[PDB]
Amino acid sequence: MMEQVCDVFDIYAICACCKVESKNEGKKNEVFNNYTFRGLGNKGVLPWKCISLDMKYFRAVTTYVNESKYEKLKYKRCKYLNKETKKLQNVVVMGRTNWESIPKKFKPLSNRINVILSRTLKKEDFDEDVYIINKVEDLIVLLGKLNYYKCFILGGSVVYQEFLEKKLIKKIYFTRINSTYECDVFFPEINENEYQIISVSDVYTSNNTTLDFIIYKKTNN
Amino acid sequence: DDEEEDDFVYFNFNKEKEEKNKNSIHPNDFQIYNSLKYKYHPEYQYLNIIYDIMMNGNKQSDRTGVGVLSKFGYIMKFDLSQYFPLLTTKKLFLRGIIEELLWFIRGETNGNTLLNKNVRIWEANGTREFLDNRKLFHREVNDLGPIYGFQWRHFGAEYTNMYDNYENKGVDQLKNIINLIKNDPTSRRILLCAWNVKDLDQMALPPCHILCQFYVFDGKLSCIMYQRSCDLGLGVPFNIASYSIFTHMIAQVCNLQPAQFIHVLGNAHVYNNHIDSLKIQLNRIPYPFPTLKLNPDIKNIEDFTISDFTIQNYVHHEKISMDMAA
Ligand SMILES: NC(=O)C1=CN([C@@H]2O[C@H](COP(=O)(O)OP(=O)(O)OC[C@H]3O[C@@H](n4cnc5c(N)ncnc54)[C@H](OP(=O)(O)O)[C@@H]3O)[C@@H](O)[C@H]2O)C=CC1
Ligand SMILES: O=c1ccn([C@H]2C[C@H](O)[C@@H](COP(=O)(O)O)O2)c(=O)[nH]1
Ligand SMILES: COc1cc(NC(=N)NC(=N)N)cc(OC)c1
Repeated sequence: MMEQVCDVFDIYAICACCKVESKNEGKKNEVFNNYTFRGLGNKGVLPWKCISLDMKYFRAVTTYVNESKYEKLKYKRCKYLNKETKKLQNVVVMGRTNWESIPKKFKPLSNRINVILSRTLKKEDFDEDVYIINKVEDLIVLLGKLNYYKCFILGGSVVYQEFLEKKLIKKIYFTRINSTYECDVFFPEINENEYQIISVSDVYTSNNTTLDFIIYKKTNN
Repeated sequence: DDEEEDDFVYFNFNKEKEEKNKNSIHPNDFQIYNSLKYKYHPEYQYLNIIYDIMMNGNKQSDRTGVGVLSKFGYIMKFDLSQYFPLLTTKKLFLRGIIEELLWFIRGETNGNTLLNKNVRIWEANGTREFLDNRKLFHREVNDLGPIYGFQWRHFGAEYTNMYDNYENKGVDQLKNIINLIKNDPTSRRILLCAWNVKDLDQMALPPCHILCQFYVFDGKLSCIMYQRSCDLGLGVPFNIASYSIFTHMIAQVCNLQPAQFIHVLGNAHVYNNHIDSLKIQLNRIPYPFPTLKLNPDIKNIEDFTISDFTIQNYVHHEKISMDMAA
């Protein structure tokens, strides 16, 4: 008998991945699969300049909350922790490298509870209104104390990798950038027997590239 | 509110049972397809029709004996301004269909031209046996008669042979619609018709793509194509590409941006032979569509060449043989 931490605290992951520059047989008779889209970043930043439609999508998902559903969630969480009954916000978690790659003028992410994972840095090293944690456990701890809607793992390859291995992800909002770029960090390979796509959106063009959004859901059996 | 959620059940009191659905097909084989909650990728417009035909199609055998599941009247829409609808659930090549398109635009009806370019789309329709069975005993091998090309540039003229120069004979529809789009864009008569009732028996076979109607709004061009007979398993995939490409061409030479491409299907059918393969396909998840780029220097519909077209970022599943016959 047991309840899962990912269902209780509604921890999700959101990302955008382009195709990797594998010049060797990068054309011809190359096999394709969902792992074709795995380029996360290049040299501490994004492989692409600006894909506005992905940003608008990223912002809508990470800032949207349904206040008429919170109490349902509150009860659940308080029940799991064995407890009792401003504007509601979502929580966004990011690795330190992910955080520094953000333009000062956009830190911390507006209308969101910013959480940063780091060992080398501590609260005193930040001026912004953000939470600093040094273990994945502290996030769970923090989540049990805060009033929030949903929790999104904004990323960093390292951050993505460790959250998936621990199966702390309920769903993955994956943006597929249909263009190739130079990358040095990649999204972890998703195990098909653990996560399965359940939704695929319309296809769009933005800043000279097509792209779509898909959703992976954690399987049970 | 939940009162009306009850009225719904009442209004669905006469809907048939899914044993009297029609075709069993066993949709347990569509594990993945039925698991998807939201299927908003445009490729599903095609895939959903294939599912609808397999589940609700009518059983019919043709004049050959081959069997099919058919339905009547479907419509698909693709936003050409957001992508190029080249199916991703199976591998497709476009060199052949583009050459066929240029072949049409030139007004050609000579099958040897395509065969010299190693395009065999019309080979079977141009044989001695095929022509003789069409009662075209006096027709030369590979002389397809007054088909698309001929009708697009010389509708109305008397067809002689594939080597004749029909210059200034018949109506040059292609030219006419390009001019209506440029000068009278709000016109509701911008149509290109290949179905020339008088020339029907003289063609290797009647056109499957009856007509194309254009629409112009705020510098954007949309196209409706009506297909009388549609082989969902093999032809439609290519047909969607052909006309999407064509709309891009017409748009450019008229100084417009490509909007929608609308595909209307009359008799839509699936060959019993393609069923196993179509099942495989429906369980593949689409990849984002690629893009189509035209050499921007081309300004006249007749000046395009094979190297003027580029399909970029085509990600797709493994090739599939709709037949699986050996
Ligand atoms: N396309 C997309 O959707 C995304 C792209 N990216 C790209 O990815 C790159 C960043 O990824 P990557 O280099 O992997 O870095 P991450 O952003 O994952 O940051 C890793 C760092 O976060 C900290 N950290 C991670 N896990 C823990 C933990 N369990 N406890 C304590 N601290 C932890 C550490 O900080 P410290 O070193 O201080 O101890 C660590 O070195 C960038 O180029 C960015 O642009 C990132 C997210 C999304
Ligand atoms: O580009 C093409 C060419 C042919 N067909 C199919 C439709 C029919 O299955 C068959 C022609 O049969 P008739 O409808 O002409 O009888 O070829 C297509 O779907 N697309
Ligand atoms: C390159 O660095 C980042 C990428 C994303 N984006 C995503 N996690 N996902 C997405 N764009 N869909 C978000 C970031 O900071 C808050 C940083």
